[PDB]
Amino acid sequence: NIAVAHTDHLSVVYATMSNFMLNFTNNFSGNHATFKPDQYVITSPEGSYKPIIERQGETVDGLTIIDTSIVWPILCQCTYPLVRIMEE
Amino acid sequence: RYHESVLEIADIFDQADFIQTSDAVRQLRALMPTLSTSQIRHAIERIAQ
Amino acid sequence: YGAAVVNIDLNRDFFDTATGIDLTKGIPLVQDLLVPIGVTAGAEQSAEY
Repeated sequence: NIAVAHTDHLSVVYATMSNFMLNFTNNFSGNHATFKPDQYVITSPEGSYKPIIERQGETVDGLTIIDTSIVWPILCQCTYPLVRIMEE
Repeated sequence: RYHESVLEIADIFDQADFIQTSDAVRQLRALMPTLSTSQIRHAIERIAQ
Repeated sequence: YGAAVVNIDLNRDFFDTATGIDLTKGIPLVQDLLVPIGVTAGAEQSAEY
């Protein structure tokens, strides 16, 4: 029932957000088997070393931890513009 | 060097009571918009109505 | 005498408004049976054919 909404609409939204100016990193090559993020650090001979990606654990921003169960509301209690019958 | 394209089952199979494949039904399909299962369901509900 | 043009139409008397068909335009036109999604309003009409 919802598949046409994800493929035929949400995917285009991904395609555009894919080009927004501040989405600067490459996140995933589409290959779980091989992909690793490119890893840069600011660093100086004077001893500074700041990794851009680092694993400090759960943080106040509320973005460090993922609840995968978000899939369930998406597959069930969520309507879409493409389902349903018209909607601009 | 290739061309990806859609292959309708009607363009493979042609068993008589299984897959309707009259050229009529074919061109009638050619007239149709892309469809979701919900669209098809809505059509069925409309004929029912 | 004085008939301008004689056409062969679908019979409105058989294909009545009870069928949900509308033959006034020269073609059958059933509203809200098949209808595309994701199109601006008024883009549905060709599907009515």
